[PDB]
Amino acid sequence: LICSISNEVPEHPCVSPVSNHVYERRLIEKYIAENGTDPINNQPLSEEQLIDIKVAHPIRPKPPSATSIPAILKALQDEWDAVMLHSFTLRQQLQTTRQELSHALYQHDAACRVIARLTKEVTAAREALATL
Amino acid sequence: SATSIPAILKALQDEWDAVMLHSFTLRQQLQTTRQELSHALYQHDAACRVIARLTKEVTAAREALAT
Amino acid sequence: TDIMRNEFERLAARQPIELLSMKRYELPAPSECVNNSMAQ
Amino acid sequence: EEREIDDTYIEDAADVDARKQAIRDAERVKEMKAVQKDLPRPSEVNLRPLNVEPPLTDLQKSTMLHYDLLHEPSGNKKGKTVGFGTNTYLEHNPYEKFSKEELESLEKRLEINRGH
Repeated sequence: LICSISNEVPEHPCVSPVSNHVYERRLIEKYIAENGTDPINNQPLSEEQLIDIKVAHPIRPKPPSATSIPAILKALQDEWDAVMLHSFTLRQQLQTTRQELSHALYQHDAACRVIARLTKEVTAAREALATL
Repeated sequence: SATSIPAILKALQDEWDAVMLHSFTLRQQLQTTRQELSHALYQHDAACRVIARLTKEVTAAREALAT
Repeated sequence: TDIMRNEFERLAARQPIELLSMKRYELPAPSECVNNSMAQ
Repeated sequence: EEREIDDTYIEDAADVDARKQAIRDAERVKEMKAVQKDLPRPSEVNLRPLNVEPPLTDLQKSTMLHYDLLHEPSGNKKGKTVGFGTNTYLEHNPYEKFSKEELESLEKRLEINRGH
């Protein structure tokens, strides 16, 4: 759609066969006549090496759409590759919650033995003192 | 396998149908493990308030035993 | 000059029958469905 | 002769008071993320420590009546330091129990999806 040298919409696109990029024929021709090189990569290129854009041959194409079978298959990659990252958000957050639950239930199991002894000791002090 | 191709259509349907539920079941379990974790944190902090009153009843007892 | 792909493709075109897809997600029913719900 | 210093100090003092209230509001509420149920508290009892945390949950949340608002920071710090003293081998017993816990409910997930 654009020419990489000028930045205009090229009215005669010709693609080079050393640095794959669509140049405008009239612009690239002058670049070759200046010095036999490709403007981007600075690799050697002649005018015969450059090739105009063409209809493929005899197989008829249709424009790139959502229906087209290959475009639909690359779509289903996007679906699954995104959903695979959705699983990491829940696998990583699960490893924090279960790690905080493990330390929480351990602090609960370490503390409730001290609640059981104070309920013993404060009632034993009331059982001892009241009898005297 | 040699497997019929019209059947391979329904396999890919079932496998996406399965992965959609294998992703769903793994997320509601994460929400309820965090939810049941939050119920433990309330009991953890509620218990250490109940120990403060039990320590007072022990402190009141140690004063009466001395007298 | 292709693998298994060509056998089922030529059979599908000759027979004039497309392989059936997952006709499930659209219909469903209120009141196994705990999974089907979590899928949705 | 102070000028815009008392206003800066009053903003600094008002900033300090907001830092004390937000932190001491609640540990669970301030960190990260229930319906009122007196019948669930009545059904769970039908044991005393479970009833204490139930009334504690109903108080903080405020068919739901509020009342409890008198039960402070220094007594909790000494309570936390004392329980820490009472609590390699302890790290492995917590990792094994976490794997065991990792190893009715279906209706809640379906309704969670109906919301989604």
